[PDB]
Formats: sequence, structure tokens, C-alpha cells
Amino acid sequence: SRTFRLSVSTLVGALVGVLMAIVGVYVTHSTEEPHTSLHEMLHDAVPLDSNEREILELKEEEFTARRREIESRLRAANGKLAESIAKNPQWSPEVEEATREVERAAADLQRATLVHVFEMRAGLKPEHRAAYDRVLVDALKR
Amino acid sequence: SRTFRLSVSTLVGALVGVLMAIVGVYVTHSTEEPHTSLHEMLHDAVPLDSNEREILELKEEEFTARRREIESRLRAANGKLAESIAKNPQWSPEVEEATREVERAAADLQRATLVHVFEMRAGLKPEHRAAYDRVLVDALKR
Ligand SMILES: C[N+](C)(C)CCOP(=O)(O)O
Ligand SMILES: C[N+](C)(C)CCOP(=O)(O)O
Ligand SMILES: [Zn+2]
Ligand SMILES: [Zn+2]
Ligand SMILES: [Zn+2]
Ligand SMILES: [Zn+2]
Ligand SMILES: [Zn+2]
Ligand SMILES: [Zn+2]
Ligand SMILES: [Zn+2]
Ligand SMILES: [Zn+2]
Ligand SMILES: [Zn+2]
Ligand SMILES: [Zn+2]
Repeated sequence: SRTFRLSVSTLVGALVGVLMAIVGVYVTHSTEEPHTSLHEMLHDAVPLDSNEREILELKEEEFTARRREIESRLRAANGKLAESIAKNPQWSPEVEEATREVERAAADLQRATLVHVFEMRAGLKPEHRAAYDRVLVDALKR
Repeated sequence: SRTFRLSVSTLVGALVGVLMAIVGVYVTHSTEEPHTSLHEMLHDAVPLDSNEREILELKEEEFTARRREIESRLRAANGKLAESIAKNPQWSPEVEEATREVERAAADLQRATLVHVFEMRAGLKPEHRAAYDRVLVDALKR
């Protein structure tokens, strides 16, 4: 027996890190892609005669920042999972916790996008809110 | 000089298979987990004094069926991607198509869950719709 396992585990660690990095890119796309189309949909269908555009653009910049910080937390959670499997490559309490922590960051990204979507429609004049709701139904169903 | 490439490609194959396996698990969880909690949340917070329970249970059974069929399409799309890279391990038209097909199945799963969620609240008495909306805000934000 030698430091052979102490380098095989390091490989397992590095390998899971890369796997996670890619999955993480898919996670960030599975949330941003629908939000981007929904944003273009808002500009094309809903007006701004009381200049809600002023308010909305700030709200979006605030969201992109929160999005960036959850994204960072997800890279760190994946990193702690990569490092924990590099210590003990099995379902230990260390991995159990590190996995749930990845699931949480991924969920908190999807939840934050979802709250932003309703936060955006909140900052709209009732006349426009009805038009925003009517275009949501028309696009999701068809 | 040897079947070295015929085992390097097999590594590429196995590696993409693991990537896909994880992505797939994330996809099935990113949709089911919120829906399950949202369903329990409906039963605990919203009543049924006009027996909407009768209607809703049928709507859910119809959804679980559509969910099962999109889920099957996603396993088949991942399978055709696994088999195509096993033929030519590069960005060929075969892979180009098979990848877009995986993306579509994943999106169609998330979209179907989302439409179901609004389809469920549609079949509710206005008195209950307001209670269902008030509990959604309280749970997502906090
Ligand atoms: C070890 N354990 C089985 C009790 C908990 C680990 O979580 P899970 O594998 O049941 O999701
Ligand atoms: C747009 N497209 C995916 C159909 C073709 C573009 O080619 P490629 O950039 O995927 O190689
Ligand atoms: Zn937005
Ligand atoms: Zn107007
Ligand atoms: Zn101004
Ligand atoms: Zn904008
Ligand atoms: Zn979970
Ligand atoms: Zn439901
Ligand atoms: Zn309950
Ligand atoms: Zn009632
Ligand atoms: Zn039920
Ligand atoms: Zn895409």
C-alpha cells in the first residue's frame, strides 16, 4: 500500500470538478434562456407610456447581479463536492451535505429567476399588467 | 499504432454518458421537486368546498401521463446522443441534431410543468384562487 490512492482520489476529485463545471453551465442556461425570451416578449407586447422602462432596467441590473452571486455560490458548492469526494470517494455525511448544498444553489437560481419574473410585472401599471398576463398565456399554451 | 484510439473514443463516450446522466437527473429533479412541494402546499393551504378536488385529481393524472411521455422522449434523445458520439466522436450533423433534441425535451418538460401549475389554479373558485396566490408569494420569497 502506497500514496497511490492519495493520487487516484485526487483524479476522482478533479474529474468530478470538470463534470460539475459543465452541468453548472447547463444549469445557468436552463434558467437564463427562458428569461431572455420572456424579456424580449415583454418589450414587444407591453408598452411604457408612464416610463416604467426607467424602473424595470434598474430591477433587471439588480437581478443580473443576484444571478451572478448565486452562480458563484454554485461553483463554490461544486468545488466543495469535488474536494470532499477527493477525500473519501463514497456516500459519506461529507458528500451527503455537499450534494444537498449543490441542489440548493441550483434551486435558489431557478427560484430567484421566478421571483424576478413576478417582481418585474409588479412594477407595471395595471393597464399593462393585464396585457403582460394575456401574452404569457398565448405563448406558453401555443 | 494500436486500438488506443478505439478505447480513447470509448472514454469520450463514457464521459459524455456520465455528463448526460447527471444533467438528466438535474432536469427530472428541477421540475418534480418544486411541483411536489407546490402540490402539498395547495392541499394544506387551499380548500375545496365546491369539490374542485374531483376535477383537480383528474387534471393531475392527465399531467403525470404527459410528464411520463416527455420523460421517455428525453431518455431516448440522450440515448440517440450516446449512440451518435459512439459512431463519430465530434460535432457532426448527427450530434448537432441529437444535442438540440435533448435541449428540446428538457425545455418541453419544464414548460409542461409550468403550464400545468396555471392550468390547476384555473380550475379553482375565485375565493380559493386568491388564497392559492397569497400562499405562492409567502413561500417563494421566504
Ligand atoms: C444516509 N441516508 C440514507 C439516511 C440519507 C441520505 O439521503 P438519501 O440518499 O436518502 O436521499
Ligand atoms: C444553427 N445550426 C446549429 C443549425 C447550424 C450551425 O452550425 P454549428 O455552429 O452548430 O456547427
Ligand atoms: Zn427580466
Ligand atoms: Zn398603455
Ligand atoms: Zn426619470
Ligand atoms: Zn429590458
Ligand atoms: Zn432535492
Ligand atoms: Zn400539480
Ligand atoms: Zn402538508
Ligand atoms: Zn372557501
Ligand atoms: Zn392531489
Ligand atoms: Zn439552448
